[PDB]
Amino acid sequence: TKKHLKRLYAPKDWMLSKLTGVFAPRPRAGPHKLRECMTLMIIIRNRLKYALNAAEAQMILRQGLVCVDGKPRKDTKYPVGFMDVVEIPRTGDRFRILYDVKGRFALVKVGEAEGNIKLLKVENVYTSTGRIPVAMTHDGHRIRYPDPRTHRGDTLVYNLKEKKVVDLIKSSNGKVVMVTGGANRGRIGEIMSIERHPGAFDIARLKDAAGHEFATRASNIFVIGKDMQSVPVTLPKQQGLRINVIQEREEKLIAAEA
Amino acid sequence: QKKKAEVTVRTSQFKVNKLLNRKQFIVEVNHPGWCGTVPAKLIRSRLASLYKVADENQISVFGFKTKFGGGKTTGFGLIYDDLAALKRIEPNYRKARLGMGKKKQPARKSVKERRNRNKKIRG
Amino acid sequence: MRNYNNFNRVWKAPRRPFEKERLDREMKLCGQYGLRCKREIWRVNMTLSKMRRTARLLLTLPENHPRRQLEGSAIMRRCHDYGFLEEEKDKLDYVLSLTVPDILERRLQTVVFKHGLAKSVHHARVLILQRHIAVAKQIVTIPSFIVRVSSEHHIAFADASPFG
RNA sequence: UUAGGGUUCGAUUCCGGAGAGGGAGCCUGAGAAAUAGCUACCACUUCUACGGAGGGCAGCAGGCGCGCAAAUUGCCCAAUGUCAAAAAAAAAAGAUGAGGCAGCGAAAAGAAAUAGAGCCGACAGUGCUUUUGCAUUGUCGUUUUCAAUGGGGGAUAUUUAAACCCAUCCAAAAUCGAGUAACAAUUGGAGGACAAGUCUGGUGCCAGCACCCGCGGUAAUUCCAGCUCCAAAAGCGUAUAUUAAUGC
RNA sequence: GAUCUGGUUGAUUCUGCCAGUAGUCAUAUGCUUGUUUCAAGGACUUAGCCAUGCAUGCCUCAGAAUCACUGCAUUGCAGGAA
Repeated sequence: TKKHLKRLYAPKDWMLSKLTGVFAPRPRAGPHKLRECMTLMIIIRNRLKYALNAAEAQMILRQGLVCVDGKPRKDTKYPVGFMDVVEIPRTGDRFRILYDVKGRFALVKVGEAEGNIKLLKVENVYTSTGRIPVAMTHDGHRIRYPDPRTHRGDTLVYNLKEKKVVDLIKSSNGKVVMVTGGANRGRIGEIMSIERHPGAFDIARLKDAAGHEFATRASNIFVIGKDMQSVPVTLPKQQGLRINVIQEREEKLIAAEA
Repeated sequence: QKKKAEVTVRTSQFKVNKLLNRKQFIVEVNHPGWCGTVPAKLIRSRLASLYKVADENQISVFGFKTKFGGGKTTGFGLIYDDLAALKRIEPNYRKARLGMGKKKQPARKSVKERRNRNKKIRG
Repeated sequence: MRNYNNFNRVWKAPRRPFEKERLDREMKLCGQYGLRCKREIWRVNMTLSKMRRTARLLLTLPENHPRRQLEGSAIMRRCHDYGFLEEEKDKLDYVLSLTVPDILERRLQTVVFKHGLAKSVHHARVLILQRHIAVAKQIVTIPSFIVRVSSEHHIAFADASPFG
């Protein structure tokens, strides 16, 4: 059982430094995996800057002033992965974490009624006792009584105001879809095709807007909406389009002349 | 003599932190013609007039970084709302520069030695 | 343990140090530009060899290669800065025509003298280190500070200076 | 370390495995065949009014031994993490030789002081020249002279958990200080390889030098001294291993 | 920097090693140092033996207080040992 983590062996999507400190926090197990998560203390301290020190993050959280999933937390360490709404009511602000283009955690700011919306990808379906069907998700949530049309790897729109599931969205056909992991993170596009290799990983080919096709694993597909004009949730800072190295450098210079 | 030295204090990026009820403001200093480093007393006075605080008690500042060549300094400071909020929320050392800190705990070593001997006793 | 700070050498001694050819072309510099010791002449040599390595490697490549495109503009850009080459240069063969003096020439020690603020290079090295020079408004007391093409026209003197 | 191909190293900060004097066995626990948990044997080892009872530093310091060879029985939980019933504070601030800080530290690595300038005299080179003379550049020198600054001293202070280091300053009314700038650079070389002596004294196949080639038998460019000059420079020699040199 | 310099001979051209040569967070060692910035540091020779001290304990608003424990209170409250 591991209870310690070193800064280098920790993700640098948390944007820790080589120098200053030796350890990084190992979060308590929860909805999300160690690599894909970002621990509370990291967010509050290094990004939002409502804390300058570890101890100050305990001060805020133990007390309680912070909610995720609309539930208040007294937890110092807790995962925050993907499609999680966090709300600090003291500020009155609602963040929705996502994957920004270029592999960065996005923190995107939402209207208040969008922060009751959430999207969870389904992993398995199975029948449990009493013939009661269950969809188990990638956040470990159990949706009792899902629709009879549910399949593995589809999204379920999930009301956090009161817990239930309205209409689903499938991974079928061309639909607006975004990537999770694999270093095509936050890049958005239509499904062009879904290749099958049975007994092995199923490739899928995505085509983003303004062309430039590419390939990513089925496992890394996470649906957004029916269409780009039917999206239920906001996009991060960049729209889900990447640009060439040359153009990055060019634009960096142009703005620096101001 | 040929001049009067003055201490100029400014600020750059400001926060309102309602969670801890404090302000977080990156200070700048300039201090043209001032001899040596600027004592923190002056800075507290300038900041008082600037943010319309009636106290240098609520103003508590830590760290100052003197850039190479000439009189220059930059730093960071904290204003709090109430004086009760200050005492409670803030670290011991920061407070004790104002003289609002707590008395130091007895030496670490003597604690250890005694804390061991307490494991032996039954009452 | 647990140190994650790098160390690197910036200077190295050329092979066969008793070549009377090399000795000539050392003293010629170190006396003229007022350099402290040979270590300085070598320090610039290294950084120049480095630059010239990547430029050679880029030049090899066919046109419209990403390495060529991106990193070509960068090498050129930073020789426009510091005034090593002018803005009529683009080839990455110009970059390979750089030699040791053109570096030394743009060090603060020489730039001070050449702009008319000292009477010798030796004398301008003192003017630096007695904290009585600036490079726009920032007091620099290092003679090996390489001066931008823009900022060699704003040198002035320190505001701590009895000469200013 | 190498242009390339390669060559060689990995005890050691991160990840993985294994171990806690040598072996084996076991309990508890979700997880252990745990060793600052237990049981036994063996090699050691500490107390005892000798009836008995203990010990395991390859945890941090420290001691002995070992070898060519390696730091303080220091300060702190402020930071970074962890453990917990646990936010802080309220009379009222949990623990941590994990970890941070300082001491010691020419392994290694970055920056940089030991001077700079005007007059006079001497020397060399170039141009013009009536050969008298003039101009320019560089060097050296006197009881020559002029400014400026750090090393160092101190603080209205500041850094830090506390205190230092760095930095900023010598009044803002009020605060130090170089002229042989004694605040004085050394370690190896000058026959060849290999940058630098047509030197002077001493020694005379002795003493010694010499990686190698070779020097020394009274005429030493190499030894032992002095002066002179050279290379690198706050670093420079020597030993061993390894890589380049090697298409050996 | 894709580097061949001395040594076999009366003199010469080869083969061929030896010696010279530059690096090493690679260790030891001699001599010498006025400051700053950054650091490895009992691995190598015995995973040899160890004096002494210290190195994981922990409770709020919320599991158990009649310390014959302390204050405020006067058959009521708050701290609070182990």
